[PDB]
Amino acid sequence: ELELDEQQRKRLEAFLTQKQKVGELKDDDFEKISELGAGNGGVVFKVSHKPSGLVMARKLIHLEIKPAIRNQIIRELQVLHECNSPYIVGFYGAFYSDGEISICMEHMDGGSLDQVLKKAGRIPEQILGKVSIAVIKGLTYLREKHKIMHRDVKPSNILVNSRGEIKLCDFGVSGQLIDSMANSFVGTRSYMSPERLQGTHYSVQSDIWSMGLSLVEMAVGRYPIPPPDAKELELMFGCPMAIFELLDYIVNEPPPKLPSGVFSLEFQDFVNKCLIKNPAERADLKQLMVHAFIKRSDAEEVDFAGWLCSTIGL
Ligand SMILES: Nc1ncnc2c1ncn2[C@@H]1O[C@H](COP(=O)(O)OP(=O)(O)O)[C@@H](O)[C@H]1O
Ligand SMILES: O=C(NOC[C@H](O)CO)c1ccc(F)c(F)c1Nc1ccc(I)cc1F
Ligand SMILES: [Ca+2]
Ligand SMILES: [Mg+2]
Ligand code: NA
Repeated sequence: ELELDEQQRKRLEAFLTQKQKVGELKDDDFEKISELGAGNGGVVFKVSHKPSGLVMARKLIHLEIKPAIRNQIIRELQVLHECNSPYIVGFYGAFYSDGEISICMEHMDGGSLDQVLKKAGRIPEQILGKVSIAVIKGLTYLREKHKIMHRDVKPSNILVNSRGEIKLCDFGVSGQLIDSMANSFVGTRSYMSPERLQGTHYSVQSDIWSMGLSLVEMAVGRYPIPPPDAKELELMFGCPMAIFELLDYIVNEPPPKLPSGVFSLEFQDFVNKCLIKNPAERADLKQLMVHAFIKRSDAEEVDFAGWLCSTIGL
């Protein structure tokens, strides 16, 4: 199920061939073109690598650690030259300079689902059908070919492009970048599974929880917890809480659900199986790959690119 079609292998050859030409990356070959976003640990720019004339996204993680330290992150990050899939954001390289690590990657012109959502109000189920397939394959790719678990699925980490492509970024490839960062730097745990917030055991089932959580959010047009009190719904389809108060909700209350009557039963069952609190019972990748919603969604020929440009003005 990880086979590429012809239009995918070609895009993959194209990318590599462009990459082949990029020598060693250095601060001075880059020129800011715009700011794509900021995070609780770094910034991201749409930049032009002058020599090659390549546009990229430059993530600058302004975290400070001795050249001794930062050289291990850069080491495990080199693994990204091995992550070639249609569902994974392309990587150009990583270097240190100015007390900040730079991770340069393929530029996704449609932005993150994060922003697609803000623009669109809510994403139609058939679209989320393709997003679901893409995440499932992205995580199946990373597990099968690199024994990696994503670790941070959320709408801001699923990126799309005018070619109708859906790819994942920000996955836990370097454990050292994880600790060297996930220390004096937090990044929202609001899409973390109950088991990871409880400290307990955690596999790719945790990533499945976050995907399910994200899909409900994208489907309804709002971060789903706590639940939209019935009258909140009539305004929605016709038909506050501090961080710590919320994470506690997740661990102690029943998982979110899609409002009924509005979405198909296959799609409700799909998210319900992702949102199962006990990891042992919640579906896994192999099961989700053959879920009715995924099989129906695949055979569907949805024009993701059309819908996208039409919605964000692309
Ligand atoms: N490869 C990319 N192409 C386009 N935009 C990107 C890319 N990578 C990151 N971004 C943008 O950067 C914003 C913030 O990046 P980030 O620092 O990872 O914080 P979060 O991921 O917590 O938003 C993201 O929401 C996204 O819009
Ligand atoms: O960048 C990461 N998380 O978010 C960072 C902050 O939000 C900055 O604001 C992150 C965490 C662990 C890890 F191992 C990585 F490799 C990371 N970055 C990262 C991963 C894959 C690709 I393709 C490109 C990337 F850039
Ligand atoms: Ca410089
Ligand atoms: Mg991100
Ligand atoms: Na610089």
